[PDB]
Amino acid sequence: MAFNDLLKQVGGVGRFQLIQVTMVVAPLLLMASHNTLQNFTAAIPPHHCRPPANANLSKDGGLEAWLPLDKQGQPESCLRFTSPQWGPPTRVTEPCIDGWVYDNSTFPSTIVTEWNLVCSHRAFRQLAQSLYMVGVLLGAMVFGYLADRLGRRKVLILNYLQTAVSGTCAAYAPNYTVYCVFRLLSGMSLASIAINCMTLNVEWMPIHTRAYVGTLIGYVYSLGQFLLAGIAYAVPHWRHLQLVVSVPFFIAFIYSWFFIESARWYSSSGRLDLTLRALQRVARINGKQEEGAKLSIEVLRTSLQKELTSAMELLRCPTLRHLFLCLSMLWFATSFAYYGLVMDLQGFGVSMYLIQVIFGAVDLPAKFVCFLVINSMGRRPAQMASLLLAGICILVNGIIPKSHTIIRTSLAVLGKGCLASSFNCIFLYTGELYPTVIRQTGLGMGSTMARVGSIVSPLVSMTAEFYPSMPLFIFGAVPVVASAVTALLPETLGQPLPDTVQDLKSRS
Amino acid sequence: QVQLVESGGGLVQAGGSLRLSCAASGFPVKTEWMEWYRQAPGKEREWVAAIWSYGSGTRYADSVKGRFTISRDNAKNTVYLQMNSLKPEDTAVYYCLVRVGSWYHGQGTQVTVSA
Ligand SMILES: CCCN(CCC)S(=O)(=O)c1ccc(C(=O)O)cc1
Repeated sequence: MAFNDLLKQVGGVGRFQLIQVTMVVAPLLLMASHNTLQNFTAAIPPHHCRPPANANLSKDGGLEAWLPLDKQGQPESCLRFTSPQWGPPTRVTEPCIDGWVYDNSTFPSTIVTEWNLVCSHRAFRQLAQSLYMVGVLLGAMVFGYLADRLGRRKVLILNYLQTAVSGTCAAYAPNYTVYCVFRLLSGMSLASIAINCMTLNVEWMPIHTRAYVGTLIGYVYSLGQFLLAGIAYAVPHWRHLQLVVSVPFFIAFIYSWFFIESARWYSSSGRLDLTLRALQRVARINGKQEEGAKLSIEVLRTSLQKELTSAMELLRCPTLRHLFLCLSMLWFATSFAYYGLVMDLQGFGVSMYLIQVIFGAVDLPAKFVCFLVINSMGRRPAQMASLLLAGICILVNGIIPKSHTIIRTSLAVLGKGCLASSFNCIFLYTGELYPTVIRQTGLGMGSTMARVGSIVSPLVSMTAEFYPSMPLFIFGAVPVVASAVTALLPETLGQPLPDTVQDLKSRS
Repeated sequence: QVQLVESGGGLVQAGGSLRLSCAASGFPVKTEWMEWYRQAPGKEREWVAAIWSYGSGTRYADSVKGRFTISRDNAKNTVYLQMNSLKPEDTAVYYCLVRVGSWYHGQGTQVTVSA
């Protein structure tokens, strides 16, 4: 007898068990949107030094006597001549202290156009993303612990409100540092809602629905990134698009006010009166009451007592420390490479919307392929495979000259697809590998190191001035090493599912 | 410092060939960007041709593509520029820079196309 018994007494397929899950996962579309958002908001259009206003722009020669051309015959980025003609009848070059001139051919006005984040102090564009992802990690840690201390419904409400207000005020942000701090807060809320969605849905669902939750969250993630593709194709302005992707959290908060708190959390909290009230409420919503009437305070008291009865021991055990380090390094490398790949599309030639939608399309076949390979051949060999193909994709995309477009785009598409497959594979392997005692904490540690890698990804990508593609070189080098280390670890095709620390050496 | 004295100024009838070279110092002819620009009387100083570092490539102008030749010489640290079938509008004061944007600019050499 456990909570699964009383839940199956209520059900697990009823109207509540579908409406609650679907509403709660509905904002994950915009979660994916916000995570990708900097890519469509921080695009750098072609730009050049603004000629000084004192000199005439028509009779003096035009727009060519001040701006030296580049290697490809395009105007220089952040440099100009002091004088149109240097004839005797000092310094000749000069940075654009009279501002820059952009083009509104494709992108009307983005952040780099609004605040001139080019050449000197151009790293602020990547700094914004890095600080947003720092906020993501800080939220996933502190807000998760606060939720464990207090609950899930109130924490979700706070996450919704914080995300909505942070998005709106970031859209209407006067100064750069204000925008960056607003991104910090937005990530703080967004990671918390992202993790708490999965934890609440896994808590309210029966034992035989974890795979359903996983496939649903993957489908919603892919559809939401497709939704960003569509929205970007709709509105080009960064303020208008930011508000469009920030408002749906604000509206969804209204109907979010009617969530049902986790009965399991209430039982683990030690109080059962509100637990019984919650089961009565869900029975009323599920439309059944004769069977739920027998539910009394002593009924679940006699049902939920077996389960009722961290890091230091995680690092103390040598074998456990080793496998934890390997697993967490895998998480770090995978997330870091994935966000390094997906954050950059400037050097793809093709339109942003088309590459985004084809990225959306590739994910579902990748999910099917990963499920087939894990259910037919195995999980580990598929894992090192996916890393090998992803790494080779990234290196060959890096070395191949920018002139080639179709091959580069298709190869990046394949890399992203196999990387998402590797993401599903690593999540499944981590879930099915760790002993049940530290399984949840192990998932948390893997997620935190993945967030660390995602944090350092923009930092690495910032160093594009040293060599135009060595960020791609590092992005492709990291998961080759990740595959190399993952080549050595115990295999779980015996379905052991260990429950005690003494069992890991038994399998290996 | 760096010297960029250029020589080759003269008056030559159209269709002739004139070799222009800039005397550089303090750097190699294959270690930095090298370009020669022309400033016609009353026109704007437009880029003509360039030579990258370590012979990465050669570029020319739209109105000068297949009209002139840009060559370098690492032995004397100079770049020899020669043109064939000079156009009547090609008469301009030529100059050389030290990179694609650099603090060093040539003194300037004036050439005449005449007829
Ligand atoms: C197989 C599901 C894994 N998930 C984790 C659930 C908390 S997820 O919903 O798909 C997800 C969420 C956030 C990020 C990120 O921000 O990097 C990546 C993946």
